[PDB]
Amino acid sequence: RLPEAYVVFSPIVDVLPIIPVFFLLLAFVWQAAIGFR
Amino acid sequence: RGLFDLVDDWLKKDRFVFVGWSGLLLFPTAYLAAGGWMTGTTFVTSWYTHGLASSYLEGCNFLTAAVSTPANSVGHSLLLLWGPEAQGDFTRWCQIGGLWTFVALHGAFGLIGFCLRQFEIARLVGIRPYNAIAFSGPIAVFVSVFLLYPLGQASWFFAPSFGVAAIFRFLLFLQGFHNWTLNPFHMMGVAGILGGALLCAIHGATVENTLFEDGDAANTFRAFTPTQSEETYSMVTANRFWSQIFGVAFSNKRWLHFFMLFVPVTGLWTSSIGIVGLALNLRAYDFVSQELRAAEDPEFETFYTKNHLLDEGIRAWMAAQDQPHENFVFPEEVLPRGNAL
Amino acid sequence: VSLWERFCAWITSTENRLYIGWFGCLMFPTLLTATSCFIIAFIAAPPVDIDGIREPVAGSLLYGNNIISGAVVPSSNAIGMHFYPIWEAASIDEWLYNGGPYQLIVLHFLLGVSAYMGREWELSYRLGMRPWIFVAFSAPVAAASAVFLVYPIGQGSFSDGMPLGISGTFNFMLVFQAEHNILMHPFHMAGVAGVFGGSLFSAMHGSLVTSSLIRETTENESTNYGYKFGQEEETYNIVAAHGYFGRLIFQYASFNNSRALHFFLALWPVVGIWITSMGISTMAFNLNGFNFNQSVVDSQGRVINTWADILNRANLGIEVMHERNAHNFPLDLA
Amino acid sequence: IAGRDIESTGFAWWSGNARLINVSGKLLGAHVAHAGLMVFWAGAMVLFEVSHFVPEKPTYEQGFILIQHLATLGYGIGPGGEITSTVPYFAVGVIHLISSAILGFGGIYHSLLGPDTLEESFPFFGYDWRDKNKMTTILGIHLCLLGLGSFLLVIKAMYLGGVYDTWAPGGGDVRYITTPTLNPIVIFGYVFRSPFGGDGWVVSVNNMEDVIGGHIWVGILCITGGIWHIFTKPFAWARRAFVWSGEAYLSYSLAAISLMGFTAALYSWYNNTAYPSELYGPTGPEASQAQAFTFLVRDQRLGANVSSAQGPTGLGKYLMRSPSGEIIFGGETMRFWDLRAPWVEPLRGPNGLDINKIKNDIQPWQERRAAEYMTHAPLGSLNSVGGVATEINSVNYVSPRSWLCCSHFFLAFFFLVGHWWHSGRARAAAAGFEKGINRANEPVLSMRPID
Amino acid sequence: TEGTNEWFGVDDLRLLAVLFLGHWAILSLWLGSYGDSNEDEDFFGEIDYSAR
Amino acid sequence: DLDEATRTVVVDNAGNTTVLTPEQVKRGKRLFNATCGACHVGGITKTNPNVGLDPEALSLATPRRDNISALVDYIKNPTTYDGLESIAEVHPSIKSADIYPRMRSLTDEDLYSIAGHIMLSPKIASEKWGGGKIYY
Amino acid sequence: MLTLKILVYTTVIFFVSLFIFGFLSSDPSRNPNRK
Ligand code: CLA
Ligand code: CLA
Ligand code: CLA
Ligand SMILES: CCCCCCCCCCCCCCCC(=O)OC[C@H](COP(=O)(O)OC[C@@H](O)CO)OC(=O)CCCCCCCCCCCCCCC
Ligand SMILES: CC1=C(/C=C/C(C)=C/C=C/C(C)=C/C=C/C=C(C)/C=C/C=C(C)/C=C/C2=C(C)CCCC2(C)C)C(C)(C)CCC1
Ligand SMILES: CC1=C(/C=C/C(C)=C/C=C/C(C)=C/C=C/C=C(C)/C=C/C=C(C)/C=C/C2=C(C)CCCC2(C)C)C(C)(C)CCC1
Ligand code: OEX
Ligand SMILES: [Fe+2]
Repeated sequence: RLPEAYVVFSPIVDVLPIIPVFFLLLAFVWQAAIGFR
Repeated sequence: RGLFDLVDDWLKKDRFVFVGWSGLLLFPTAYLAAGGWMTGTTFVTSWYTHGLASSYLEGCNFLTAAVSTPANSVGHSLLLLWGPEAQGDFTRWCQIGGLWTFVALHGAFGLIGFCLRQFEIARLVGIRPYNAIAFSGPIAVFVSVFLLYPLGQASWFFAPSFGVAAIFRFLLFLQGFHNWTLNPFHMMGVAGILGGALLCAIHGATVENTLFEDGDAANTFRAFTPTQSEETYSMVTANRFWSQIFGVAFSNKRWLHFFMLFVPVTGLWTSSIGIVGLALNLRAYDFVSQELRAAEDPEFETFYTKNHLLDEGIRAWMAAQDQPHENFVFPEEVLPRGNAL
Repeated sequence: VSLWERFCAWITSTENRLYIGWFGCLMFPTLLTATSCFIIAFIAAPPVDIDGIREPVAGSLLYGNNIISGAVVPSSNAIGMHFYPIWEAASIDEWLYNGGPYQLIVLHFLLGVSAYMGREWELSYRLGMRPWIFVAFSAPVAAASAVFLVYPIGQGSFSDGMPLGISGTFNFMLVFQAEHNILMHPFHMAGVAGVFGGSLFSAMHGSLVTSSLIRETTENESTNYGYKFGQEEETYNIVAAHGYFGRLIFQYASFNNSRALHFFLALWPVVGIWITSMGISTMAFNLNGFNFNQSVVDSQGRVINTWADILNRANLGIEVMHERNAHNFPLDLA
Repeated sequence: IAGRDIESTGFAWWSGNARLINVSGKLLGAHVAHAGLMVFWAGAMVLFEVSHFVPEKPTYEQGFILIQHLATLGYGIGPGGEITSTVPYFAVGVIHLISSAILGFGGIYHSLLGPDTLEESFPFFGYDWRDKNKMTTILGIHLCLLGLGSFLLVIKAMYLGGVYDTWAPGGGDVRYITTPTLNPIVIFGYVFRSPFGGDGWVVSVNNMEDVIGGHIWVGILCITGGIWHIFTKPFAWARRAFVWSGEAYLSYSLAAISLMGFTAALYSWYNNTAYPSELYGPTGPEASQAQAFTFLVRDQRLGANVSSAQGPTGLGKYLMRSPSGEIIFGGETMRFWDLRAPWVEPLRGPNGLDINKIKNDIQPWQERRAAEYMTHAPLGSLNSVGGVATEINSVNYVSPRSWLCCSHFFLAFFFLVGHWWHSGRARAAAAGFEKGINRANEPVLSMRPID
Repeated sequence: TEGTNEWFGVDDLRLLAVLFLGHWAILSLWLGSYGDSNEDEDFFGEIDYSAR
Repeated sequence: DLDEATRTVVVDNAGNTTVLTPEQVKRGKRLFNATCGACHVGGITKTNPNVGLDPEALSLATPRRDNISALVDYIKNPTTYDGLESIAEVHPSIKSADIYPRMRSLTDEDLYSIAGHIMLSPKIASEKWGGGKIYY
Repeated sequence: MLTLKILVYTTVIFFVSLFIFGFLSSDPSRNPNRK
């Protein structure tokens, strides 16, 4: 796994590759809040 | 005025969902076919009929869940809840496979009630009834598969179960045992389904590419008010396009849109005629001139005789687990294997 | 004035009977050679070693076939992926034995269909049309290149390519089922929804136009003669067919816009066949469909069967019987 | 709000980034933000691939795709494909993660506070799409970087540590490329081969001297052609053939990126040199030959003459002869007779598989390799169970080759569709009829009779 | 000899003279109109309508 | 329904029977699929189909291999089927565990549970274990 | 067989050269808009 000074953050790193999908959904959420205009 | 007129005026009232006279046959029977399927794929097992698992309680996902056909010992019983098999008990009715006939029968009276819905709305709006006649296509596939196919066979057991992978075995059961792809009625049905998908992909892409300029915006979806009398695409241009690309082309919008009705629906009627001929086991199994020759000449091989050896594998390997009622105990040494497989 | 300008003016003329164009410079020589070799190889062609085991499979009409069983046989397992033209064959008899004309037809087909597609673009440019009919034709070009080109690449041989016939098609579909489990793969699922949906919205749109036609004929003559060609009046009450489907399901599920309606007819099949043709492509490289065999167990651990286990026993029957002599080792790696 | 609704532009919300064609600051901030996402994924994926690393299983059984690119560079890899350290993989995934927070800030600065057009304030960076001197300069600046980026592979493979050669004598190990191949008859020998079987157009580079010697010529071309397009201007024939607009340049790239998309998806299926089988698992062709070699060893121990062992079809059960004359393995594996692998090439000769060397010299590391590559063949499923399509659910393996050859191949068709959409519109936006046919002037009506 | 790594499948020397005389025989046709034109005349369009 | 009579497996060459605790049958499956199951999936052997993990085939080996103590014996020292010579150089083992990186971290209880899985699986599935594709 | 082979490379790069020098022949300007 990660080096010993970094084994603490092993849950947070598991979420990290998902985060680029969340930018695709952030566009539509932003288009909803702007009212699609 | 009378009592019939008040009821006639109430059902045909403009409301959220149009009820009409036909809604008394549709809305009770369609609600119970759909709810009988959602219940049967969630809770009711197939452990006693088929010897499978076909529920969400039993770990199956959306794909491997089904409402399954009853046992072969039931025969063609209607399996009424009050009947001689179930005798009023709900729990023993579900284990015999009573929900499957509950779905199929109340579903068959949903498709009756939905096609009557299309005659009733067309008479009130005042249009020609071609939706109700094109919907007769899908009626001829439900009836001649979910109803007329197990009636000609041994029981309801040989019918398609209402589940995603349970249709998929019915596709594989019909090749090994019936040679369904060789049947010219499927061949005229594939020509209508792939032909019907062809026509909407062309008519979709030719209308959308001969549009007129009706606005300054780059979006062309905005430039159409529904009540306008000017046509929205150049028919003369689209004819001139396909007359030079493909060589021949429609010059008639009335003939075009009728031809988009004829091609998908006829593929459901011609394929429905053949599956009635497989209830009687009148299959197009072999070309005897190919079979008499391959017997006398042990060198003559076609692709066609290659498909029979693929069907011996379907007829032998799955039929042990397919039909647990018949108790096929095959030895290892009768099952046709190939070399080193 | 020049000879080239008087040739470019003719080859890009829309005043020809059939538009030739610059893609027709390599559409017409390709597809006429794929045609003229197909008619000869379907009618009169000797048997072909397909399995590479020197067991020649007859596929033509003169060797005792019909329309259904006759087929242009794919090339040998001995050749495999190698390019095998006529001049690299040392005789035509050695060419026709080893599956010659399958590569001549297919390679001149995929060039001619990818040029027929660009030709649909070109005439749309010279006629003033918006251009994208050729994007809708990308969906059968994706599917033709999937079973003739991409699937022989990832499996490493043209012998696994699709036989040019009718019974050869069903030899292709069943063997593809046992080795790849296409029915459980979600891209065949997304294109069965593409053509069941496609034939739905075809017959659903074609009925609502034909339902709402305007009176322009008598009851003696044909319905179709109420459309004069090139007229500017609309030939059906579109408000009528909107109020019908607005009551048949409910109000808000109906397209009042005929442009957005005629776009959804082009979206649904074409997206369904793009996705499907990238199902054969990802299953050309042995990334198969789902496999739920022995997935449901009791607490004791005994395997409880599902419908996928019954589907598996149909796949095991085709797997142990396809190419019944070509195998020598326990696993069909090819 | 002006510029950000359909009343001002004419584009709907779903085709909303098409509003960025004729603004330059918003467009620059968009390209540097998506570049911030490409970096950010690769940093965050490698940290995800490090935290799930186990030294017990091999590198390909654990289902990784990015820490096997760095092992081809040679970081943390030992002899024979054994990853040792996994502290340098942590270091790379942080630099490609911190840097995306800077490229992230450029995407949020240049697209939310930057000027809409750079041509007003910044005359070096400002441009126009119709200009042809500036666009070849933008092409020229960004080609000299692709020249320099190709020499970083060459500097690293000759000076800074070396790269992983799987053909390295004595076993696969990090090897300095001492003498790369600089012969244009050999290097451009690949680029003009047949793409079919046996030749295998650019996939078939089979040693690291042609790889590292080849990336030299790429750096030579991309710098001279980078300087060529900075100085010059497009010729007479090049100005007549193209469309000089904004979307037309985008549909030029989408055609070429699809070429690179298919080719990287076909490297990963066949090539075992840039993609070592010790790291990515055995190829499609390699696992077909490892089966026939394993049962060759198995029945040779039973005292069976494997050369004269007549097969059931009449061919060779074990050794047969290829259609060019070479001694190969028999079965359905006769199609993959071009399989050149570092564990079978010890048994080659001029003729092929040397029968004297099979009868006498089979080394037990080859038996440990062919049995490893039989059981980890690239045959999988989407729920990640291995084996054939009818295998039961016990193993958890899909080869990383089958993920790369089915996803970059998946994209490379849709980017070919992007060449078709974006060039159909750009050629018709240049001509004026992308909005539809004019009702007053229809071009078909002013033509000949139809026939 | 199929799987030889030879440029464009040019096995014999005679096939080159076929390739060179194919591209050039149409190139010389093309230069009869689009050749011998001014290589120094520009435009600020997206598309040029200069001459024949 | 994992009764302790069903979890009771034979432990020595004489024939004593001990029971497997429920963590042994669970780690016994995870370790077997991760380590051994690449070739010994479901009891068959991919690279040598003659020598399987059948309870018939384990019994006919020249040292009897049905026991837990006999299977962990095989893992630390794999002889052939007739037991004359060693094939530790090609089968993964503990003795030859420098070449195989997969077996450098295995304790005594870990091999005790893997051999527990090989022995307790024919008692769960009687004919599926090592029956080939006929009994899938 | 090396006489047929000569005939094919004539026919291929005849039509390929008509394709290549077709779009170099000021092909964007051949539209119904202007010229
Ligand atoms: C790759 C993804 C991507 C990117 C980089 C952009 C970028 C952009 N889009 Mg866009 N868009 C996208 C996808 C994307 N789009 C998709 C998928 C759709 C379809 C729904 C749209 C639809 C769309 C429309 C309809 C419009 C744009 C517009 C714009 C531009 C200006 C936005 C603006 O000023 O409003 C202000 C923006 C906001 C208030 C959003 C705030 C959200 C913040 C920035 C998120 C930051 C989170 C991040 C983790 C923080 C990091 C900080 C750093 C310090 C670490 C901008 C360049 C507009 C345009 O054309 O401008 C002229 C416009 O009209 N987009
Ligand atoms: C390709 C990316 C790109 C481009 C073309 C621009 C272009 C521009 N930026 Mg911008 N910017 C970018 C990325 C980019 N930026 C990023 C990533 C950030 C976040 C750090 C910023 C943050 C930023 C701010 C905060 C400001 C600008 C400003 C400007 C404008 C003037 C810059 C200047 O003074 O030039 C001359 C500048 C220099 C000569 C300094 C260069 C120093 C760098 C470190 C050299 C780069 C090293 C090397 C080439 C990169 C290698 C890494 C590579 C492999 C990725 C100009 C239009 C300014 C502006 O518009 O004014 C309002 C401004 O205030 N930018
Ligand atoms: C990212 C890569 C890239 C891109 C997009 C471009 C883009 C462009 N280049 Mg460029 N170029 C690049 C890299 C790139 N270049 C590199 C790395 C080099 C160095 C080798 C060159 C060398 C170069 C030259 C020498 C020329 C261009 C030209 C062009 C323009 C388009 C012509 C074209 O594509 O015809 C595609 C055509 C072919 C693939 C085949 C052409 C066959 C030639 C014409 C036969 C004549 C022989 C000739 C002397 C070359 C000998 C090689 C061989 C063919 C015999 C366009 C602006 C042309 C231009 O307008 O100059 C400004 C031009 O004349 N480029
Ligand atoms: C290299 C490419 C050059 C183009 C290749 C040419 C091939 C084109 C095929 C010609 C279609 C001829 C059928 C006549 C049909 C005929 O003449 O119809 C003529 C009809 C014109 O209708 P109008 O609008 O003129 O009719 C108005 C009223 O008068 C209705 O009666 O055009 C169509 O509707 C055809 C569209 C569907 C086209 C159907 C094609 C089905 C494919 C062919 C199936 C047979 C293949 C069998 C092979 C064994
Ligand atoms: C059977 C029966 C019955 C009953 C009936 C009923 C009443 C039922 C109902 C039922 C129902 C009626 C059901 C329902 C169900 C539902 C469900 C369960 C759904 C689900 C859903 C889902 C899961 C989906 C998903 C999604 C979402 C959410 C969003 C996105 C998209 C998607 C599609 C993915 C009775 C009593 C008569 C008796 C006899 C028998
Ligand atoms: C690294 C490396 C290497 C190298 C590489 C190289 C050296 C490359 C080259 C590359 C190249 C050398 C490429 C080329 C390409 C080309 C192309 C692809 C082209 C295209 C073209 C076009 C696209 C055109 C078009 C057109 C036409 C046809 C007509 C008119 C119009 C136009 C102009 C548009 C090697 C192999 C050693 C190995 C591995 C490593
Ligand atoms: O060639 Mn036609 O089928 Ca594709 O898997 Mn392997 O290879 Mn053969 O066996 Mn199964
Ligand atoms: Fe329509």
